[PDB]
Amino acid sequence: ATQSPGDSRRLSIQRAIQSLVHAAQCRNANCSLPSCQKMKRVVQHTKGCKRKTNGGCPICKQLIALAAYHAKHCQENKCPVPFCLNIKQKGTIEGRGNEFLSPEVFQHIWDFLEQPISSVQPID
Ligand SMILES: [Zn+2]
Ligand SMILES: [Zn+2]
Ligand SMILES: [Zn+2]
Repeated sequence: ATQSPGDSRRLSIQRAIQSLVHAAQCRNANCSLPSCQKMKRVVQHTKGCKRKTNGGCPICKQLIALAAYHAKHCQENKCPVPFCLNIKQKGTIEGRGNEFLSPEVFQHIWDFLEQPISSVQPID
């Protein structure tokens, strides 16, 4: 067509989700992963994101895309991702939430996770 659907986006997204999902459910002494320990820092961002009540930070605003992308395939009793857990309890539209897209900035979050040299200074 003029534009193709986001099917291959899965190969790009699932790579970022392997770390996110695992780190969300990483609450155990037996849990020992490399990417996990790094991901924990990103989890602290939403943990203290008071800005959500004012709008939301770039990380938070961006992560929602992935929460919903995982929710179509994560439909369980106690979903690992804390954001998708809310999607399940609100799965009443099954359209608006699911249908989400973000620009190349989506990749920038995973870059600073390892190289904190930007402070994601929000702008207009
Ligand atoms: Zn872990
Ligand atoms: Zn935030
Ligand atoms: Zn889930």
